[PDB]
Amino acid sequence: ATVNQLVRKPRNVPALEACPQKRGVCTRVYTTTPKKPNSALRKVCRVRLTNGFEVTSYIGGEGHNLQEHSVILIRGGRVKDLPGVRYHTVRGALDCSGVKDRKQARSKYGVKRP
Amino acid sequence: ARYLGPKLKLSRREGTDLFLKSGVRAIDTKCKIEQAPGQHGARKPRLSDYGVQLREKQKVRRIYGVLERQFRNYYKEAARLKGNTGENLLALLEGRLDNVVYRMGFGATRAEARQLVMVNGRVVNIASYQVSPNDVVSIREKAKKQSRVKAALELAEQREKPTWLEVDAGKMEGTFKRKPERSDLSADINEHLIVELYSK
Amino acid sequence: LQEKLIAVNRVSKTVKGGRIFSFTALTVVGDGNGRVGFGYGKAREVPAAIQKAMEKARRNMINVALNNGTLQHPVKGVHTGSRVFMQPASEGTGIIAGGAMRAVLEVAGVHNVLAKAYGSTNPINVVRATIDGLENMNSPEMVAAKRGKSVEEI
Amino acid sequence: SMQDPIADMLTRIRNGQAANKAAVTMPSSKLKVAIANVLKEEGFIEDFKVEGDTKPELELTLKYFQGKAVVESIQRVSRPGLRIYKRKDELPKVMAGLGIAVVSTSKGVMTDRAARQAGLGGEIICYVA
Amino acid sequence: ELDAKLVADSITSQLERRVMFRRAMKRAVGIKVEVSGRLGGAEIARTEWYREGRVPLHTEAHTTYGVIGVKVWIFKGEI
RNA sequence: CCCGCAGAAGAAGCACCGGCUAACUCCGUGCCAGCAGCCGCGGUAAUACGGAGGGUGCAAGCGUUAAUCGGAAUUACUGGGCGUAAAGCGCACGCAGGCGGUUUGUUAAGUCAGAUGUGAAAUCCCCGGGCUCAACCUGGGAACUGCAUCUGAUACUGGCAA
RNA sequence: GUAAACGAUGUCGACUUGGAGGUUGUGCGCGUGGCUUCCGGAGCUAACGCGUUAAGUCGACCGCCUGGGGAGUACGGCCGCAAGGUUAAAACUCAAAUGAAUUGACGGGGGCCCGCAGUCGUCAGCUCGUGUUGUGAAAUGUUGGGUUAAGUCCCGCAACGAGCGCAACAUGACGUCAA
Ligand SMILES: CN(C)[C@@H]1C(O)=C(C(N)=O)C(=O)[C@@]2(O)C(O)=C3C(=O)c4c(O)cccc4[C@@](C)(O)[C@H]3C[C@@H]12
Ligand SMILES: [K+]
Ligand SMILES: [K+]
Ligand SMILES: [K+]
Ligand SMILES: [K+]
Ligand SMILES: [K+]
Ligand SMILES: [K+]
Ligand SMILES: [K+]
Ligand SMILES: [Mg+2]
Ligand SMILES: [Mg+2]
Ligand SMILES: [Mg+2]
Ligand SMILES: [Mg+2]
Ligand SMILES: [Mg+2]
Ligand SMILES: [Mg+2]
Ligand SMILES: [Mg+2]
Ligand SMILES: [Mg+2]
Ligand SMILES: [Mg+2]
Ligand SMILES: [Mg+2]
Ligand SMILES: [Mg+2]
Ligand SMILES: [Mg+2]
Ligand SMILES: [Mg+2]
Ligand SMILES: [Mg+2]
Ligand SMILES: [Mg+2]
Ligand SMILES: [Mg+2]
Ligand SMILES: [Mg+2]
Ligand SMILES: [Mg+2]
Ligand SMILES: [Mg+2]
Ligand SMILES: [Mg+2]
Ligand SMILES: [Mg+2]
Ligand SMILES: [Mg+2]
Ligand SMILES: [Mg+2]
Ligand SMILES: [Mg+2]
Ligand SMILES: [Mg+2]
Ligand SMILES: [Mg+2]
Ligand SMILES: [Mg+2]
Ligand SMILES: [Mg+2]
Repeated sequence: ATVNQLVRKPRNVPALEACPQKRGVCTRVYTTTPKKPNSALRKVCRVRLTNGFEVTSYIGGEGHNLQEHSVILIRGGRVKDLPGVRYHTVRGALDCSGVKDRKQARSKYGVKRP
Repeated sequence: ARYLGPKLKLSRREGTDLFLKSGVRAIDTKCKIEQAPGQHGARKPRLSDYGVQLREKQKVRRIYGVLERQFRNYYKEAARLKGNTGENLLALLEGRLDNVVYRMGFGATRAEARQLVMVNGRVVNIASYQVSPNDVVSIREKAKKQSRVKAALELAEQREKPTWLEVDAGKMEGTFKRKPERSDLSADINEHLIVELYSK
Repeated sequence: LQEKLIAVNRVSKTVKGGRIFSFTALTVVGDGNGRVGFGYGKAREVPAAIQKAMEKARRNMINVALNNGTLQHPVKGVHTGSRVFMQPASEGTGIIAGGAMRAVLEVAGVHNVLAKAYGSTNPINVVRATIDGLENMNSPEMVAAKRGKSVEEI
Repeated sequence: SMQDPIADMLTRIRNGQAANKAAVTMPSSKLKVAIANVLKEEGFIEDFKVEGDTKPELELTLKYFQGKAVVESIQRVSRPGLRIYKRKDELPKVMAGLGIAVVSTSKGVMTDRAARQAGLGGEIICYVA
Repeated sequence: ELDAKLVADSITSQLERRVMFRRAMKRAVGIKVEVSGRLGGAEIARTEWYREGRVPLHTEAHTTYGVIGVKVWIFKGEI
């Protein structure tokens, strides 16, 4: 572009609303299949946030305690093999329990020190 | 805020004597200086360019017991100061007072010397104090009945005592006369690797 | 001569039976005093490829007119998609360059330099760009010579 | 149309050197002669001469050292589409001082070194090395 | 060091003593040497070989990972 | 802040260890359970999942998430492109606009030089000083790249005249 | 009012080795203009290629691009009798999409040959060293003119040699099918 042209004319987590976490209520809790090449029953949940956005959130770790009308804290973080799953649930915050019988990376799964 | 762990492993991981032991007996008799620590110790893979730069930085740190936050602040100071950054960095570490208590021979180790923690006749209990040219460093009178300081000086009397300082007997004092040049220190530290690592 | 291995890459050609894997090795050699060459070797095994690269590097060395282990002036080098910039630096700066440029500059005997690789950072072309940059760098004497002046006049 | 005679002069030199021409000729002007004088005095060209009166032609004798052309690079800086002026303190160094910048000052066309010693800024005509 | 049986035994016993198979094979190397099996304790078993000079043919290490076969050909002149 | 008392006594965790990236083994599981920043890992010998042993990095913190700049020359003024990768209007005429061959004179708008005024203090930076050190506090300087005015220069650009 | 409206190459000007044509003027076989086609040098280019009709070296001004999709779509405006054109987004979704070139394989592509037309197959192949070419994957050698049952042999050739096969004295090359 020429100088004269430039003179004339110069040169993933939206539901958080630039907050580190948002609280929400589980409107559905289910499993879903990952895309190829993966195979599992991945534990997700639809969540209506305190700002009115409804989003799918991932429930990480081995075994969870969430129903419909469970109150959870979500954070950012997509799940690569579930298209349109852009958030993770924080384990050991609010209703969502710590992962049972974890001993490594305990602080990532809300598990108090044995 | 202190490494209070097994000390020989550091020299083993670095694969060189870091002068971290008292010297009641030989380093070879104490540990395997050839071998890196742990179950996979006799193994020695290729180390990356990053890995080399890291191990040089961790060498210069682990001698003095300076943790990363404080070491980073020395780098920043060395880069700020006029002239050669790598030389400025070593000069700053050599300028520390807690080297001096050990180096003059009052502690058997720097860890001991640090447990024991006067400059220009004023008490200073700070390991990180930068001692200046023409400053007299010295010991108190109240703790000259400790057997530690007696033993430590006999350990110190077998080493090559430093060649820009003046340790004395009895009243137990010495002048930081000048800052050391790079010629004074070991041609073994490749301090350009530390400069490069923090430039990254 | 100091010798440095910059990159090893597994390459492949297809045949009736399947794939034939082989290795390539990019190396630089230098005297640490303004002499540097690169070599590129290919073989079915990694150590053979490196040996071929090092032999090539030793015979294809060029001379660089250094100044105190830094450059004479800012230089640009280009090869294929790789465009490199290198600038003289003060003592104690070190080699502020990426790995491919760093290996070249180190064996050449450049201790102090500020560099940046633009465009493709493909090692094979970055090394050629770097050596291209160094070999066309002018000293004050040759500038004085070509212009028909004294060095103090330059 | 022809809108930068100085860029044209620089290009004639650049292309002449690349083609191993002994000399290059062009339509003369007072500013071209002033620049040619600087190139001669700094030893980039061997000689120049103006011939004519109504339509004067400037001839520049190019110089080669060891086969290679002596003008290794020559680039227009200030140009009709974007004029470039520098104060005395901000005068450019070409090739860390080994090249020249030609500067039009209120005391005539001269090198950056001569401008800096005279305490003058001006228009940066071109870089030569 | 030359006798084909001793060199075959030298390879197999070295593979039992955790010598890298290419080191044993290249040291053995008219000669050809093939070694085939779970080499380096690979899950995929592979064959490898090295020749030097002429081997005109027309003219077992009991490791932890399982059986690794070794074969040696030496052409030490005609007749 | 100092002196005295008692006794190692009252005081170490967090993340990570497939590559990128510093750090590897065994056991459990068997495309499941699960991991994942990106590529990917898991279908019976998994350094990638979970535990353990060992190790690496940080340390009264350590991780995670959010957010900004960087790397990104990936909006390119410095500093990029457009035959085929994204990119030349289907072609032309043409107002505004941008640009303008060559000589002399003049002007002094641009430009350049100097001076003066201003550009709060703090902050940043430099040399010092003070708290045992540090953070922090602080003396003087430098800087504030700017703006305005006045006095000059006249090569180049512009205006005017020929 | 749109086309692969294409040279997929904006307009104007200057400069920078050659060769062979076409077409159309003009001066004395030899010049000198205009337009145009093919090859190629430096240089340029990711490569393919471009190469004085530049994609080279520069200057002036304009138009346009900013991952693949969603989409040249929606909404709004303007234009149109209509068909529609023109201006022109977003949410959302993926970690690619793409260009050129390389080795194979494949073609209801071409040429030239062969066979009663464990395995492929006793098919005549398969490779390496060094050198050279290419930024590189790679290439060359091994292709080509002949000839042979045969990479058999001869002759040429940026290749020079060598190995395993062929042959010679049943013999199954490197490999393929997780057979
Ligand atoms: C704010 N600004 C003026 C925006 C703009 O710059 C536009 C552009 N093409 O550049 C619009 O189209 C913009 O002006 C514009 O018109 C927009 C829209 O029409 C819509 C509609 O109609 C429906 C959903 C979303 C949009 C939207 C987000 O694309 C709007 C963006 C507008
Ligand atoms: K999978
Ligand atoms: K630009
Ligand atoms: K004027
Ligand atoms: K090519
Ligand atoms: K236009
Ligand atoms: K998108
Ligand atoms: K070859
Ligand atoms: Mg702290
Ligand atoms: Mg080459
Ligand atoms: Mg790129
Ligand atoms: Mg590692
Ligand atoms: Mg297992
Ligand atoms: Mg971020
Ligand atoms: Mg940027
Ligand atoms: Mg681009
Ligand atoms: Mg296309
Ligand atoms: Mg296109
Ligand atoms: Mg067009
Ligand atoms: Mg027009
Ligand atoms: Mg003009
Ligand atoms: Mg003025
Ligand atoms: Mg201020
Ligand atoms: Mg004028
Ligand atoms: Mg169209
Ligand atoms: Mg047409
Ligand atoms: Mg056509
Ligand atoms: Mg088009
Ligand atoms: Mg026509
Ligand atoms: Mg051509
Ligand atoms: Mg439409
Ligand atoms: Mg419309
Ligand atoms: Mg073949
Ligand atoms: Mg043969
Ligand atoms: Mg031949
Ligand atoms: Mg036979």
